[PDB]
Amino acid sequence: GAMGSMERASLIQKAKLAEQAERYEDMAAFMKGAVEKGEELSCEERNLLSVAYKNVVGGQRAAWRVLSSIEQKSNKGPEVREYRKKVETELQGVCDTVLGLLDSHLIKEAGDAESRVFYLKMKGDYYRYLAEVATGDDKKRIIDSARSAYQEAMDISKKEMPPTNPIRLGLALNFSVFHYEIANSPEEAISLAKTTFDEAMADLHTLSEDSYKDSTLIMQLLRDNLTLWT
Amino acid sequence: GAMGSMERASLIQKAKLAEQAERYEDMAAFMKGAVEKGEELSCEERNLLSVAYKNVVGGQRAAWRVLSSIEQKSNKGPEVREYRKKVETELQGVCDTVLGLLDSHLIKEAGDAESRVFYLKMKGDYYRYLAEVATGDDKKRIIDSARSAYQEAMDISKKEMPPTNPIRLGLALNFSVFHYEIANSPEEAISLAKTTFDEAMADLHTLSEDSYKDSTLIMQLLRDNLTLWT
Amino acid sequence: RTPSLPTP
Amino acid sequence: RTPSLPTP
Ligand SMILES: *Cc1ccc(-n2ccnc2-c2ccc(C)cc2)cc1Br
Ligand SMILES: *Cc1ccc(-n2ccnc2-c2ccc(C)cc2)cc1Br
Repeated sequence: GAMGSMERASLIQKAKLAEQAERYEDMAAFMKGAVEKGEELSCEERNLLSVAYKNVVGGQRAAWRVLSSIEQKSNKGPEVREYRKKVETELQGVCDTVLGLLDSHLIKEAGDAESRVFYLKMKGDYYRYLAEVATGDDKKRIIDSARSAYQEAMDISKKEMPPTNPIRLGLALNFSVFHYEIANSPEEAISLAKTTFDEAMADLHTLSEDSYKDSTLIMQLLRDNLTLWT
Repeated sequence: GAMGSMERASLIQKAKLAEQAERYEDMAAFMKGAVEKGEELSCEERNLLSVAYKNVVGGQRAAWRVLSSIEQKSNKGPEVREYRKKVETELQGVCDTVLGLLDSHLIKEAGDAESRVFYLKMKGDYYRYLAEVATGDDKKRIIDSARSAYQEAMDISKKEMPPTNPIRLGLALNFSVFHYEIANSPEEAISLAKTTFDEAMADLHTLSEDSYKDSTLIMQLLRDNLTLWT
Repeated sequence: RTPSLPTP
Repeated sequence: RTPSLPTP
């Protein structure tokens, strides 16, 4: 509703300004407005959407963890639990908003492999965040929703993108984190990270200097996780 | 209104939790709720109020400056100006909220010199922030409101507090910044900072180790400004 | 927790 | 701009 009266181009322009100003809540609201205009997003626009929401939820997740840790150490009255709950609900709300944009209608209109993989990666990531705070049975269906999104993205990426494609690499990095941190599957995590690294290494020779820089940055983050996990 | 149903003690407890979680907007809302309970604030509570709002407005001010700089370099369509205006209005709103708490009724009920100086310092600081974004004639009355608040605080502090008192030192630091950055009075700024530093130096011998640490920290910040200004 | 992808 | 007082 709220951005309904602003031009799509103005929303994108303002999202970029908000990024420069480190006003990520505003950035996210601008990009939501832009998505709700109903047109497909370009590559640059998808990146703006992703940056905005990653910063918003990243703050929320960091606060949630601080509060959860205090709550665990308490096990005073109801305040820590209440405030943890408040932050958790706000986080769930942001995740639901993102998931709702993906479902209405970014994924369904995404035909090119790069756009489709991008959005399905996002869908996995935001179900993963919901999983981090979920408890019990809804927890299982949330975890399976994340897994299903990542798996669909992986299947498309393997068929349609080079092993060095940054989106493909990032997806593999995040799905490997899903396996290690959420699914209790450290061996799958390690396998995925190693195979992804090795297949990218083998394709580096095909890259220009600028593409090489991007691919190798992500490869280093895969290696960093492998180091931590072994 | 919004925190009206929560216990004062719960509000303070949650403000501390929000500080730990780096959730300063929440912190500020909790402390506003606590002030609106109508009781005086303790020393610790005053510090929580101040930390909360300084972080909120500090983010806004940083964003405003980024946007103002882009706007100045533009001198495209109305978007930069519009978004700068949006951030500016939000900032003015926070400042007005703080000033409204001070006026209803923190200053009037503050009898002890330390509490009164604390609140009048705050009043100066928040009129100073309003001055940073003001243009023309309201600008003059805003600047005079800041000046008047700082001056009243200085007069009380000189009569009632030692020259090493951290509140007294901080007030002098901020009033000196007011002179340099807002009032176009660099010589007054330098004078105030030097005299404050020298009078504190002369009283350090009276201090315990813990008090010494706090006083000397602020003295170093006065010196740092004097270095920048000369 | 393990690091996931940062922003570009 | 000149630095003012930081938080304690
Ligand atoms: C999920 C995802 C993966 C890759 C990128 N991306 C596009 C262009 N460059 C990158 C990149 C490069 C290096 C690093 C460390 C991260 C991202 C965007 C996204 Br949302
Ligand atoms: C305005 C103001 C001044 C001083 C303090 N304060 C109280 C106790 N300790 C401090 C302090 C000490 C060192 C530094 C660098 C800042 C503040 C609080 C406040 Br709001």
